Amino acid sequence: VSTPELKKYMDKKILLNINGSRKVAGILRGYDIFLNVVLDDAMEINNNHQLGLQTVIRGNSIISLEALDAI
Amino acid sequence: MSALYFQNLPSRPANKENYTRLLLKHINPNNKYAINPSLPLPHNKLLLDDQMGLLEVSISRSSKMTNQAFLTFVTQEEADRFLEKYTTTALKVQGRKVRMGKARTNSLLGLSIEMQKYNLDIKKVLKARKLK
Amino acid sequence: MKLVNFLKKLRNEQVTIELKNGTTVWGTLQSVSPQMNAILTDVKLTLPQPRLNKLNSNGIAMASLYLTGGQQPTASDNIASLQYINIRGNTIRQIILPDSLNLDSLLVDQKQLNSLRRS
Amino acid sequence: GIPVKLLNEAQGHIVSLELTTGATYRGKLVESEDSMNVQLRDVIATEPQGAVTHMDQIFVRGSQIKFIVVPDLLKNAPLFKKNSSRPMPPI
Amino acid sequence: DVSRLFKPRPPLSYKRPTDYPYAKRQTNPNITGVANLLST
Amino acid sequence: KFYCDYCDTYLTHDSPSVRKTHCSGRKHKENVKDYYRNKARDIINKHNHKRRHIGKRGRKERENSSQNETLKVTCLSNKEKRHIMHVKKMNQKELAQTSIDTLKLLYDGSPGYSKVFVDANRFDIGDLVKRAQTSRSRDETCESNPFPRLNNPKKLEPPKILSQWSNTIPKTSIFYSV
Amino acid sequence: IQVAHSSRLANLIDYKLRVLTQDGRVYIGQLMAFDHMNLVLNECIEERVPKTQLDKLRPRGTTLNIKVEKRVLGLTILRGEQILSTVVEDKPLLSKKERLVRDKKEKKQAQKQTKLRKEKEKK
Amino acid sequence: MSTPAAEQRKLVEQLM
RNA sequence: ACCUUAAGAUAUCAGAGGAAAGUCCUACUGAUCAAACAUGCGCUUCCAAUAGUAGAAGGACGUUAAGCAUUUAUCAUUGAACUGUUCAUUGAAGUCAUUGAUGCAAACUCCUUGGUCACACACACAUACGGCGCGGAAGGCGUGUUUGCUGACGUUUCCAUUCCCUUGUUUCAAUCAUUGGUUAAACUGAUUUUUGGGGCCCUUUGUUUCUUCUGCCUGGAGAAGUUUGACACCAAAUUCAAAUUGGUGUUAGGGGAGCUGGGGCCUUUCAAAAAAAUUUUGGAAGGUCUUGGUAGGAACGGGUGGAUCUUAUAAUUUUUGAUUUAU
Repeated sequence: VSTPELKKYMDKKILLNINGSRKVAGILRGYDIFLNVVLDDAMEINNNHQLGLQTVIRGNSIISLEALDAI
Repeated sequence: MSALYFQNLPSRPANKENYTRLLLKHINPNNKYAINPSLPLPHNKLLLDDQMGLLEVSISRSSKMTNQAFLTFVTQEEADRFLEKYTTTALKVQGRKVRMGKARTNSLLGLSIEMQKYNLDIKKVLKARKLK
Repeated sequence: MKLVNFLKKLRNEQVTIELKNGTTVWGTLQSVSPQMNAILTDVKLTLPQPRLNKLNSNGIAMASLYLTGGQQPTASDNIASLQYINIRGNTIRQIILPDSLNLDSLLVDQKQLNSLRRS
Repeated sequence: GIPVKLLNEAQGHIVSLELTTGATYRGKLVESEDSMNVQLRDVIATEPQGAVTHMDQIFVRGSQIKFIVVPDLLKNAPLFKKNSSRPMPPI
Repeated sequence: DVSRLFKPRPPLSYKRPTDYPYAKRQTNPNITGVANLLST
Repeated sequence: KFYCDYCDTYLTHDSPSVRKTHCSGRKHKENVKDYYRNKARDIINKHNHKRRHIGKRGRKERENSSQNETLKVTCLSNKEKRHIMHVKKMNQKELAQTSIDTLKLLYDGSPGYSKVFVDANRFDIGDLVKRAQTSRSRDETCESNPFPRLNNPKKLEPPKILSQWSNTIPKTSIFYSV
Repeated sequence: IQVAHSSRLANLIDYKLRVLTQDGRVYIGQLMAFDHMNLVLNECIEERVPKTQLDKLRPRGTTLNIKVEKRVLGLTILRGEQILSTVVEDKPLLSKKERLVRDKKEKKQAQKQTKLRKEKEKK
Repeated sequence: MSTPAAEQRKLVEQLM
């Protein structure tokens, strides 16, 4: 329908809180109309253990997607 | 059993039960009956409406006596001590000072208590027809 | 076949709607929106006590019941008498219909019968 | 819908919105979409237990928003009036 | 006078939450089985 | 089909930037400014007062107020009250728009001036300023203007006083300043 | 207050509602628009029962007195997903006759202004 | 074109 | 420079007719429903002292107030003494608060709101209480008429088509005029001009707030105007003002005459049933009382707006369940 306005967050480090407790930081690579996001070089902030080279996050469990860069 | 006579009471309350509850609240702060709403008042047809001897009220919607209302008590001595409660400081319900005087004739309920304490009953109901 | 259409056929009858919180609304039922957005009028909300000493109750349900604004201060149990509570559709869990109505005359889906006759 | 159009009219002004997790956010509203996704700028966040921090931007999914508080002056918006006149749209 | 009129309200005060946390929110788990009812 | 309610122009159905283009132009940027100026102007101009319930005064209340005196009422003509209302509204607007910035002029030569008062190189709201004035750069050092008093600055502006009370001022100053 | 039996959410415009949420928080403000049933409230103040005083509502002085923390927040749009049920509390400031009067007033003014706008924009 | 599921179909079907 | 569209429908069943089986339609006909508008109920609840200095409802994001009672203020590493305790060092985070938070309670101050209406200062009532003054607010129920969601826009070779007083008010008297009733000489009532008196109101605060202009407290006044118009105000830039273009509003309250929609009651006349005598039902006309309206309305129309309804749609962004805190 309407693609979310994330064309300015491309290839910039962001930190988004999975569900209500987890917080994942990575480099955004793409997104879908459901607000699914694929972010590379993830790191589960808590010491903090990396996730993998390429992860996808279902847009249902995303709450906020604040960006840790110039934007 | 002697009924008291009250003047300068508000005529706004409309409903008889609501008026009785409001007047009872102003008579007895923190009363067991006035503070808790949705309580059916004890209708003593021939049980205290309020403690310290308050038995029943008797109001009328007739345009002749609008502000006037009557309080009927359980015992005369209770009624006399109610006057000492007034002690000539103007009791106030809502915002208007009320004047208080003993009624010229006790109420029908007080008459019934006096009669039990049945010809007087039949005479009273027969008197109702002639004056109507 | 949509049972919302059957539910729309009551329209003036006493129901007992039990929400998902646990609170059960009793009152005359007015029109029902096609999303099951019930509108009851002379309602008497209540909260079932679980009858078990150590299991206390729902708490958010008590908060909502009191904040409705109709709870009797002297009431021993949690009941709140008020008029016209509008209930969102998704909150209803089950609706206890009255016992007296007939189901055979109300359950006949007129639209489905019309479609079957047309076909 | 009227509320979505009101949130659209509320662009460029400081709004405060509380999520379903308990957090609170307030700041300039950069962009909003028809599905209640909002982008706040210079937001001052209050995590549920009371701590307050600051971030440059944020993009919160609309499915989590509880309510959004816009400036009070928007009560006089032209799209809140019921009887309206239309310019007779062309062919 | 550009934005002198859209002055927002003061920041909302903080109140301690009275609900369950987003991590602890769930429906009823340990829903017991249906087989036991069939016997008795 | 969605049209702007300020421009009143009927816009062919859009949802993307087409609505971010219309709302970011000039016929929808200042024409939405004139609208809310008028609506806020009204709530400033409103003079309707609360409903008046007049109770019948009693004799005890009337006799004392009748005893004292009658009070004259000051009244103006139509043109005079027009002029006075215009002056009062203008004065209210002028005072409301007034902002005091004495502290900004006082610290004009502070060692860390360009990082705080310039308001474009600040660290909180500088992210917004960072197609469209001799701006003060952040790279200024205190070696520039080692001695501020070398005729560079000017005296502090004298305090303002109310003009309607301008005859209240003392006639002569204590000392003779040239 | 008494409200008409046949009164949907469209009739309760500028009534001062009592909107309840899933998390035990109520909102008390004037309804001015709706839609998914997500309202717009004018001056709604949010109330809640603190966890320290929740225990007084449980079944057992005679009359309960609950101190409810309330926050002031204005012209807020809710989301229909969280709304649980709505109750009515107070009537609008204006009577029904005055409401009809102002509606007729604004309709007359709008018709005249539209006629003048057409007359200007054509010639 | 209704819910985004149809649009995602008209992407996944081509992807496969 | 980006954009050019989800599709359908507009009360419902039953009966008669028209274009074997549907199919559509009927300024067709019944019954139900819904909406609007009139109109009623011995319907139900609510509408503040002035015979007084009050009170009711709701607030305070108000004070006393550091009130009275409890309770809180990190984690890891290393060294030292010590029978867990104390002192120092490195690293890690860290909402502000401790005059806080939480529990309890009271006094005080102040804001908004209301018929602060009229007649009364009264001996009532068991069938318990004339609910038998005028309004207003909110619902409940009933009847009548119209409609079948609703509104702008165009066309008509459609219909429509009004005046008057007034802007403190009320009351008494002097006087003038008019009109009726009885004996135009007398008396009596209704309307009006001028002057004076009494009461109340002026916060009407931009001194009546419908607009402009003149104007006012020893006063309540004068002139002009009233919707394709006028008036007030806002914003700009030309480098003061004026100019224009773009906007937001205001154009009111009361009374009367006509004209007209509705109810109640009465009269007459007509029709049917139980008849030219009686009653009930329907209609026409007239009288009386009341209540509402008074500048738009009908018909046709479409690449017209908006509501409601159905289907996509029970598949991550709202309604076909992860907030009864659980094992």
